[PDB]
Amino acid sequence: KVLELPAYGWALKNYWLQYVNDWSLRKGDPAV
Amino acid sequence: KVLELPAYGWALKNYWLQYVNDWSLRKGDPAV
Amino acid sequence: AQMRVVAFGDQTYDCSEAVSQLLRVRDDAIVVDFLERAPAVLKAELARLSSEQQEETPRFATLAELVPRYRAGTLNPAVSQALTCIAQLGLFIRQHSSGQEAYPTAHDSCITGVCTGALTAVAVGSASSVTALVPLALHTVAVAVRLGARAWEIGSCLADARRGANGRYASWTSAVGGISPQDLQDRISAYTAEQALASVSVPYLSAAVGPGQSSVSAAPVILDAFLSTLLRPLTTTRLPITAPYHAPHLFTAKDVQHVTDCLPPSEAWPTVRIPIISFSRDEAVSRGASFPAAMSEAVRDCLIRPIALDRMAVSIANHARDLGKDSVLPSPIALSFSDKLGPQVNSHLPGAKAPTPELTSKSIPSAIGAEQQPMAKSPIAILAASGRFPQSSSMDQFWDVLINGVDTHELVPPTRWNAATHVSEDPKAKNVSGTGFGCWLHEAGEFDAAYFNMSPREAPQVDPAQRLALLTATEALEQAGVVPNRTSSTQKNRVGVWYGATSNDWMETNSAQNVDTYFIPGGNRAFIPGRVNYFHKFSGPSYTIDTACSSSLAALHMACNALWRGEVDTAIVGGTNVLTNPDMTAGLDAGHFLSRSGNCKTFDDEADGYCRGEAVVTLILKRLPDAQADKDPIQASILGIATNHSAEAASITRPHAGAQQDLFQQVLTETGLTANDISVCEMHGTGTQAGDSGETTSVVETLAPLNRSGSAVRTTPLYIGAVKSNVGHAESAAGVSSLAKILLMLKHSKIPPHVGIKTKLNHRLPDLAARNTHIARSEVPWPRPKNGKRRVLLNNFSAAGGNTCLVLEDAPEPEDSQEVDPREHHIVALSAKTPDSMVNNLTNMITWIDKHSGDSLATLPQLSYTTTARRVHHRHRAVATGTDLLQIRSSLQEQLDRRVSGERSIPHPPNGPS
Amino acid sequence: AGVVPNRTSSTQKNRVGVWYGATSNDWMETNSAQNVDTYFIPGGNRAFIPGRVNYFHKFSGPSYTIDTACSSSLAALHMACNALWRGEVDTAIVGGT
Amino acid sequence: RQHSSGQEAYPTAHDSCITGVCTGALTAVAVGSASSVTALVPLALHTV
Amino acid sequence: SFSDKLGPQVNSHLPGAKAPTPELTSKSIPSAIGAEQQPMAKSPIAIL
Amino acid sequence: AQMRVVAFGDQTYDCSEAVSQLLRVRDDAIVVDFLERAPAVLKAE
Amino acid sequence: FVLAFTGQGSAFAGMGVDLYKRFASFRSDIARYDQICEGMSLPSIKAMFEDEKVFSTASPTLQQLTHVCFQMALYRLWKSLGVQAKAVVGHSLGEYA
Repeated sequence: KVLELPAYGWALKNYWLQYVNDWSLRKGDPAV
Repeated sequence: KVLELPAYGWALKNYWLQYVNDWSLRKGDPAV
Repeated sequence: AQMRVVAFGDQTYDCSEAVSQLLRVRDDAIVVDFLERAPAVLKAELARLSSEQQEETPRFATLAELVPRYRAGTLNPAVSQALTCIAQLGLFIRQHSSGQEAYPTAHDSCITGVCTGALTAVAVGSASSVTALVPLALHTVAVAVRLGARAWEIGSCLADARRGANGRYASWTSAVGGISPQDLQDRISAYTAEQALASVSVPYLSAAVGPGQSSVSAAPVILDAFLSTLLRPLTTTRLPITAPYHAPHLFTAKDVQHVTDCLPPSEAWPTVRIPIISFSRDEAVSRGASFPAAMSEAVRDCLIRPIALDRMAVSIANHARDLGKDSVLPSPIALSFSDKLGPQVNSHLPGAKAPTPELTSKSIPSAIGAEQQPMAKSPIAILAASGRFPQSSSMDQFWDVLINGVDTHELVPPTRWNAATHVSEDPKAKNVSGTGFGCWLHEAGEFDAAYFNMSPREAPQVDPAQRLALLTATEALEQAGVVPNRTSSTQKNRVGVWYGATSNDWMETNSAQNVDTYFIPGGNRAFIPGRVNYFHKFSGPSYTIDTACSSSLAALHMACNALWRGEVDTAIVGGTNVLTNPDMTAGLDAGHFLSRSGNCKTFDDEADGYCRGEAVVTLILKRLPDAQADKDPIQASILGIATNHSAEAASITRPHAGAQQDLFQQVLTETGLTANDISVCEMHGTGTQAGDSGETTSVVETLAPLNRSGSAVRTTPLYIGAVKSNVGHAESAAGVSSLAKILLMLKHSKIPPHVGIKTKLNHRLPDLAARNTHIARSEVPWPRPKNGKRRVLLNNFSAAGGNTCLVLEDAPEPEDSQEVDPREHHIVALSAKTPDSMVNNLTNMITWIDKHSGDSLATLPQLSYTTTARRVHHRHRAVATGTDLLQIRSSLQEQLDRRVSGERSIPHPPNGPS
Repeated sequence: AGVVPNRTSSTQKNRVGVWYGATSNDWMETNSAQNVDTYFIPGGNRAFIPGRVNYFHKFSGPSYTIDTACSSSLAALHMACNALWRGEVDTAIVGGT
Repeated sequence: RQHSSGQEAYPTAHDSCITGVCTGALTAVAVGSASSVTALVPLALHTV
Repeated sequence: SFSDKLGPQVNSHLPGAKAPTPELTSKSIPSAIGAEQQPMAKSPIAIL
Repeated sequence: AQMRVVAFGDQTYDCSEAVSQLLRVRDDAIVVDFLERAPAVLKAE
Repeated sequence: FVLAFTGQGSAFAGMGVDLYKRFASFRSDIARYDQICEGMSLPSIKAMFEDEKVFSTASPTLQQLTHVCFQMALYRLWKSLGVQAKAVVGHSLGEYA
């Protein structure tokens, strides 16, 4: 019989790429 | 019997949005 | 010395229930084949009808569409006759194939029928086995269609559909009781001589049912006019026969020959071996004639001869008296007044009527593996489910947020995108959004890279959807206790991985700021299931499905099809939605989809859209026998699922309720469940007034029908709720989130409260109280019925017009051996790919032990089994031994103390011991 | 193919599914994303590729978009053939773009 | 297949007999304990 | 195996032997329209 | 007056081609059901 | 559409024989009418669409029956092609049909 044992103890670390400089609001403008 | 008659004569027109100002090469830069 | 009679009935018998029973049969290959081939022959024969008659015939994909029309009385004579024949033949075949009945023989059995059973009578007296019967049965179905069409044509020529019909087909005959046939004939003759009717429109005596009863047929108007002339103590009853039959003054041999012109000529036709009793004809016994000749005789009797129904019994008994027998064991199929057949027949015999024996148990057991039902349309068991939801990291925290009725919506955190620049109440700039709220996962970027053989630089460029899919898939596989290659059903090549996704925000806004080697593999959606197939070394299909806001359910459907077809023995069905591209929210707002105030106010009178909610979910699926043989933890079962499109909508986006109701009725019919069987309905409930009202109306109409008196048909309450008020709209994982809620509710036997309704109910909805349906505002007990199951209906709709829905059932009753493990000492093993993970596993294991210290004695043996035979053992290892659970706890605690003190863990040597 | 909706039993509006195979949506990432408007999501999203078909010809059967990197079209064909074999639909419009 | 798709009359105790060799005696027993293909399939699985 | 010799060997012990020459055949009843096609499970998928 | 004998062979007779033939049969439902149920019983044993 | 019906003025030999041969519905309607008429003890009207050599010696009752049967069959044939009558006018015999 399979019991509901705890989950694996993931050694979690933060891997994240950050949206920066609000470029998505200038999709089409030049460097003005 | 179905014959291979020509296709419908579409009254085609050009609907296009143009990628402008080369903003995809600056995904993250400020205006400066 | 006991004869048997196979007696079939006419259209008087209501055969809708028999049709449904036959359609529900699953465990008989021959019956399934016959029920699959009959509709095709029927449609082919219907395509050969006249122009007038083809506009009065409905379109049906399966015989499941002719039952409601047969009940409503809106079925034309041809289709009704064909359906009667199909029902009779299917009942006989099911009795004599699955029922293990000896086929009738010319020494102990006879056949009989009345005006539609004379066709099946010859069809059954010609064959000698079910396999030898199926093709003759299909021929007979075609002949019945033609017979009905001919009678319908003559009738429609003889009269017109009255202006007050409105779909129904008026009766052409009526039973008259209280006067002998020889006197009702005189009454008819006098009425004819007086009214001066045409010889073709005159009423006629269509049957002699008894010594003081008969059946008189005529056109509706003339029939009513003549019946009004009949006075007491004569009784009149209206039969459901919709065309003229048994009219020598309306049909000739030309019609008979036309009816039987769908049977190609040949010298290979079988004769009839089982004698057929033809009481209407001059000679009662009919044997030796070929198949088409006897078929034409039957058609002639049904169109030209009057039913001598007052001489059937005397005929059958006579047959029995010819062979020296002394009793009759009637075996009627779809016959009316069958209960009297046996006594009526035996009244003429010297006696010796005796009872019958038992069914003899199941009559031998089925070999292990042969007790199942075919893989086609089998229940799909759910083994385990894991997920990450807003303000949660497990299914238990999900239940915590649900049962407490929390609203998880909040402004956009600075990790995704700013709000002082990306949002405005009156958007004047480009790409700016009017809303900024959403239900997020604040630990989306939290991954164990080393566990999955991923570099520190490869990981930041993988879409968080892929990372969370890997995490949840691993967790769900652990919970299900399935190891690759462990058993037949878990072989690495029998495991497919379906998923549902609708965006690649990471590629568009996050990893596109600097393209690198992992750009494409990190971002592309096929890699979501590709990584799960690769890491676990699964060599089966790997698909991603994009149906917008139904993907996870659509993907689910795909998986089930595979499970039903045999492509895979196990499925890993997931659904992910992580929001990182602001323009997607801006465009959903500019399209007027997002609530500008807060969460989804489902059923609220001020519902003005929905709220976006991140979520990842993964589930493990197998066929029910596969999970039962492997001894897996079964949470729920899926009985059916279907999809269609809202094509008749008034626009591309807005929904349509008729298609939704059709879908619900289709799934209910395929699953064989009435409206009362369902107890809960997890509605799509996006929080739109029009959409909410339409979905509620469709759901209540399907599951909470209102009686003609205005009362309710449900004898038990029905509850409806929407997850999206708590956690929001996922747009790719909404179906899996709803399924997770249903699983948790089945686990805890509770119905959570509803939080969407903030101010007042929506005035557009039907009167739920009158229909016996409720929206629980406070948590409600949902106990599992004893000796029964709890059944649920789940729906998921998309902005592109796609509608998916499924039916869930409670898992079977678990029956453990309950035997005592005779052993004394037991082992508990733990493993990890990192020393820190080893410490975490030890800590969590001691915590679980503390929670489960005093459960029972089987806990330690079962824990040892789960830790040893149902796990994958990594490099870093730890073990404990004990005779009881406290010894295990103490040993593991000492090991944890050693590890924490500074005793670093070392992986075991790769080769192992010698 | 010379097939008209409702012409025959196999071309009824409710017996026609639409499977499509797509792997990218570039228009909504670089072309129509330069000015988001009312049709941003209906146009860009892949789920409408088959859906629009279903809408225009009033086909009321399933409508799927598949994404298998570079096997999308054959995977969609496999799904359509599974639907035909099982009996969900009588006709399929299998595409790839 | 011979006696179902081939439309062959099932053997009877008056016009037919069964026989087999080392592995064929099991099938002979299975076939002699049935009167039709439907009555044969479960015995066939038992024999397998 | 070696079945072709079974008949001659068996009949060798019987008088006459009535050398079996059965043909039968001609036992293909026509199928009702729509009943000739194989089941829709595992059927060819035509391209139009 | 002509009896018939149903005679079955042993492992000497190669039967791979007969197995393939039975596998490709599609116009008999009973045969398809038998060949779908036999592998399950074999696996269970 | 307004459907005008004609009297017994222009009933010529072998009229409506092309339709009786090139349309199965027309033939079925004519056979149905013939069977009904013979049921009513009326003379058979079948040869009037097959022989074409009995028109010369056709009795007035036979001629009128042929005219009315032809009118009914022709109207039904035209209706099956999608003709929606808005009003019906007749003549000496054109009123009945």
